[PDB]
Amino acid sequence: PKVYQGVRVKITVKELLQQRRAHQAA
Amino acid sequence: GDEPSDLEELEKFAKTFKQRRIKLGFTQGDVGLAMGKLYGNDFSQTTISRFEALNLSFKNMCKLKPLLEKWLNDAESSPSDRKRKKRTSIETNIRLTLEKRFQDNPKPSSEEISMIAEQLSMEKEVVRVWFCNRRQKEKRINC
DNA sequence: ACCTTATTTGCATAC
DNA sequence: TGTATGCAAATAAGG
Repeated sequence: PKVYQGVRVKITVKELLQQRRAHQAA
Repeated sequence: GDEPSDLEELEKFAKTFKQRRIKLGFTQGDVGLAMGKLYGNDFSQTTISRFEALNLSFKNMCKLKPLLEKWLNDAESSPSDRKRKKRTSIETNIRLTLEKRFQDNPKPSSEEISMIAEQLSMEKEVVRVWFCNRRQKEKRINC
């Protein structure tokens, strides 16, 4: 199992934009 | 209280900033140096990349955009118109010694951190934070 | 002061 | 060569 060792940005603007696009098309 | 319009403003500005950066002949690394020399807001190529790809948080992106837009408007307007610590490099030999200390005891006292920093010719604060981050990593990878 | 949890941020390097 | 990204140093915010 390859586990990510370091810290990550948990929620990006990219994901938020995809998620708005998921909710609008709803 | 989320605002859809703010996300659009960031998406648009990201796309137009990249467009206009390129048209001005600036690499991502160039933007980051220009903002240091000119404004004191030194920033890495990494951070410009993340900003243009929208791979920062909403709060971090919102805080950077005005600093980026200011740079861009000046660079395009030429008609006669304190600082973060450098990221300390920890070489593999030093990391391996610290790792061994961590496996011995993952929470050295303040006196023990002092001994370590002296042993390894490092600043007490860097060794202190190394152990803090290493304890956090241990929680992250064994979640 | 100095830990915690949380997040920004840049080396170093792979494409 | 520039760009994207894994690992993590540095910082933010609370106790």
